Amino acid sequence: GQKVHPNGIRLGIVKPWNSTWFANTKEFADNLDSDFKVRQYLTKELAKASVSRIVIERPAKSIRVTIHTARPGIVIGKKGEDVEKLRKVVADIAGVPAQINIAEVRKPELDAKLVADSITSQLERRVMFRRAMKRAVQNAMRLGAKGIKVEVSGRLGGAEIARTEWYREGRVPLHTLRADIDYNTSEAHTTYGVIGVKVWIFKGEI
Amino acid sequence: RSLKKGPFIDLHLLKKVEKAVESGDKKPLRTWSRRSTIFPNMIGLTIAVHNGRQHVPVFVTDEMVGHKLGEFAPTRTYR
Amino acid sequence: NQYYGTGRRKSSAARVFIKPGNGKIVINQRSLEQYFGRETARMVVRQPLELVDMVEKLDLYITVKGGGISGQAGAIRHGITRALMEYDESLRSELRKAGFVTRDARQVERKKVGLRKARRRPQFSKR
Amino acid sequence: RIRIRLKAFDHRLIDQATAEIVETAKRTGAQVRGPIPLPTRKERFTVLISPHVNKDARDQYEIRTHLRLVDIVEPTEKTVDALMRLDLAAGVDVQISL
Amino acid sequence: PRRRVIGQRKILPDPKFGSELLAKFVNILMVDGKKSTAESIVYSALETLAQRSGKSELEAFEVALENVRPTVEVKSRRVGGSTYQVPVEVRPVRRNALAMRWIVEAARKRGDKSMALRLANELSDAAENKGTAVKKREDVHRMAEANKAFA
Amino acid sequence: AKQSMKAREVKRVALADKYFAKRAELKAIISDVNARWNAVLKLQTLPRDSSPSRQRNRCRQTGRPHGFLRKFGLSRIKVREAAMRGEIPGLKKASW
Amino acid sequence: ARIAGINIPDHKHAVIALTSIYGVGKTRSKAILAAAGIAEDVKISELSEGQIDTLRDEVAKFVVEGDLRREISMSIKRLMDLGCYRGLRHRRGLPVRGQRTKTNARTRKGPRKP
RNA sequence: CCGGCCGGGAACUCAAAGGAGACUGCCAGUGAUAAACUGGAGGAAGGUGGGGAUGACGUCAAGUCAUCAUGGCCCUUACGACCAGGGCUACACACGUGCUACAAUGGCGCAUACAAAGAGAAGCGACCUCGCGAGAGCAAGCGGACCUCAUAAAGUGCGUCGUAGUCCGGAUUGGAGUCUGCAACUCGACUCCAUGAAGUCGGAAUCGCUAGUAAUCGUGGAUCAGAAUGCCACGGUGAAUAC
Repeated sequence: GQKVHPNGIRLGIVKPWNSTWFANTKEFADNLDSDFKVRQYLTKELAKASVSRIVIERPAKSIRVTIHTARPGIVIGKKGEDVEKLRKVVADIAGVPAQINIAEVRKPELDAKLVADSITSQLERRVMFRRAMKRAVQNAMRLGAKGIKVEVSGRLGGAEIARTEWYREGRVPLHTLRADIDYNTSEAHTTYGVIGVKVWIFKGEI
Repeated sequence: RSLKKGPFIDLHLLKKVEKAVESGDKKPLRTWSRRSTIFPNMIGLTIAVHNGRQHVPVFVTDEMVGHKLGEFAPTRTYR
Repeated sequence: NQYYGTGRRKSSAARVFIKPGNGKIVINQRSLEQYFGRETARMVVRQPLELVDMVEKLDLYITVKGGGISGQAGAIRHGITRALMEYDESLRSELRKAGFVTRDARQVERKKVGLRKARRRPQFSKR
Repeated sequence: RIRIRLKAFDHRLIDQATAEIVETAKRTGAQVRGPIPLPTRKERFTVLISPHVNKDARDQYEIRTHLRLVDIVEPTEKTVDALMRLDLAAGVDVQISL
Repeated sequence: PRRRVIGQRKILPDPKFGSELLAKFVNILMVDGKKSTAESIVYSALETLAQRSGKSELEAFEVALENVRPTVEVKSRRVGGSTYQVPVEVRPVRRNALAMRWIVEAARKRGDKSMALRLANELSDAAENKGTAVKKREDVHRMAEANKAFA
Repeated sequence: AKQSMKAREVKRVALADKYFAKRAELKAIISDVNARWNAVLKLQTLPRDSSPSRQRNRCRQTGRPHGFLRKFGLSRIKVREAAMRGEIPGLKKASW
Repeated sequence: ARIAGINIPDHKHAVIALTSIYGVGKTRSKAILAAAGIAEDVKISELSEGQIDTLRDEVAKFVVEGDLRREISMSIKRLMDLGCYRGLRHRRGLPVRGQRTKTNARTRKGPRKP
């Protein structure tokens, strides 16, 4: 087990943080756990909506949750009853007056959360993994994407030993720190157990 | 040792000792409370102290008084 | 008039002020033999002033803080050689040649994880 | 007189915010000292990186809290009216204590 | 030393006599990074050495150290599958480095009161070359003299 | 880590701020150089889990007792996971 | 020089030759020489006889040699006759004050047997 | 009021943001006129300047089902749950990693100088009074370049000790206590008085370190009500040697 998380080593360099509140030591743990609850809830209740990121920020006793998603229409719905329902329950969880926004992730096959969730969904619909991976690399390289690597792992095809079998195309410069590597990871709970899907997407060199 | 202010006994052991000296030393006492400093009124009673599995009887002599109960009930059996 | 040098050495900082005058040295409102001149190597604050001599040449009011004994002393040496812009860049030929204008940038190396100190690895048993 | 002390985790974000509060204040009122920087607090955390034994593998982390101090001198009513409700900062803690 | 040929770092000379030779002698004597203590011992011991021998300071030191410098020393080879102790000519910096190491080590061996007396008596015993460091030099020279047959 | 233990932890906190910080008053004020009676040393028949020295500070997410970090409120494992994803603000790798 | 018993110390500073008395260390010795009005660094040679029995008169006010040895012995016997933890522990010859006997109980337990 | 103490000054240290800087860039020589190497100047730094982060494809069916998640199996009036007491601290032994030592380059007493990095509200807790001391009482200031922790210690200058198991060493043990905590018996930490082992430089063997390094000296922090000789950091002094 030996590679650094390629989001974490780029946190001040190119990648931003998904939480951008300041807090002293008295409320740092409380704000942090409140963020675990709103991302847990808001991740479970938008499983069909293809959600990429949820960014929390707290401007002066009020949360401001931004849902980067690929299907904004299914998040908002017929006149946005679903949004006001979500800020009602996020205001229930965080205990502050909640705002909520939706940022449309166009080009959803270049986002690693959406790619890993895609391949994970296909693996738990019992399709063969080489199609899922290989289709994901092809259609991601089709639109921009100066590199992509996907990597499934663990008891693939229902075996009794676990393999990995990664694929990559293009250039994925993972030790370069100015590389805009969009990396994310999902787990596929199949009837044989968990299958881990990692995906790195190299977008640009700065 | 401990404690500039008061010694320690449990209140249930206080009441069992008061009733034990009032109505005479009749029976050994089930005490789990090893936390408890022997008082001078406890002299002559047979207080069985719990050693993890067994209540072992402790007959209180006059020089037990500056001590906890559990000193007279060893917990580990080494041979 | 009044001639300055910054002069630092392993967590020290020696402000060195020079006026022309006698051969006295005033360090933190204290003489040289009383600041650290009861201790090891007070010669090194006097080394820049033996390249051309200080006999009765210039009074220097110096003010050092941070560091230890030797750290403060090396800081004053570098401070005086930075403060010998009193005379022009003449001195800084020969003063370069003694190795005095070099900021000695040796600092204490950090302690690293799994090592007791900066490089002393903890001893390893049988094989 | 009126010290506004700003704290944030991102130095670009805090010097943007304090540049805005400086030009706001000395644009409306008068006599702003300047964004004095006041040492960064580096809090370091050294966690074990493995879910079991393996002490020697550790990961070191830090949170850098940046301060800035402004210290607005003139107590104009215009600068305290115009100074309130105008921050547009998200990760800044301000202290506007007199 | 596998690849890297090296330079060497320049030591500051002695603050009383300007002698880098004697500065390396107070570094050989120093223990636990305590240099002040070691230079106090060297100034006391060589001061009583200059008072006893009546010569001067560092020429009494230079004579007492001139009697303990090795000429040639043995050295292992392991070339032909055998252990040879070949004699080899000592470099001058190594020569007086070994001189000082033997003086200091033999002075730590002695049984007098203070370190300045142990080392003042060891340098005085090396001035008429009868001490312990001269027995170390004669021992080295018996090893390189017995095994002269390898050059 | 064993649901029971997390429930046990919530019991100890709830008793801790019911009784004590209100009757821990006793141990701060009456056990003192004032008179004495043995009484308030015996008025520690409070339910023993009102004592705040019986909270463990478990991880907020997994209830792990060891490796806790009071700043984040999490064990070292969830601190690293969340730190790398980017949910802990300001926190990044350190090197000096 | 025969103070507090058969103890005869001499040719040594008075703060330190008094430490030969079983039951006075450095503190109690500073207390004896301060209470008897004696300088701390005089020897017993170069010290008068009236001065010596002022030291006898001062050392008599603390429990020393015989009374202290039988007081200590009495304390240990009380513990071993109680049969408390400190007495069973004191009786078997194992460390009393809650120390480690898995290894490194070796003053109390003596040099290792097989 | 001799203290940056005040008015004041923004030079300087410094603080933190933004830039410049080091690239074989220049020179000489050697080299396929190539890569480059060796040496020189300038420069704070010279050749990946120092240190860190960064750990390729894979190996060990290496470690973790006890952080978590999880397939299957299994218990489901019990292998689940609540409680008190105990244990994880046991001790003929053996091994690992450390600390303190065996001393005079030192021990002790008196005076006196020079740090860096940190932490702090159910917290850090001055001053002053009491206690030999650990501490106690009243209690300012500080959510903190402002206050507190907090005196750096080795160093230096005097005096003493004088090669003794000693004024070394502090284990062990008795007594008396302080604090935290419902509660120090099993089973804390610290203090005071007394005790004063083993140990005089370590067999075979073995380990770390190439320069602010090893060695040695202190300080801080996390966990934590209280409990470090460990861990993670910080600075002080500061080597030897590399054919």
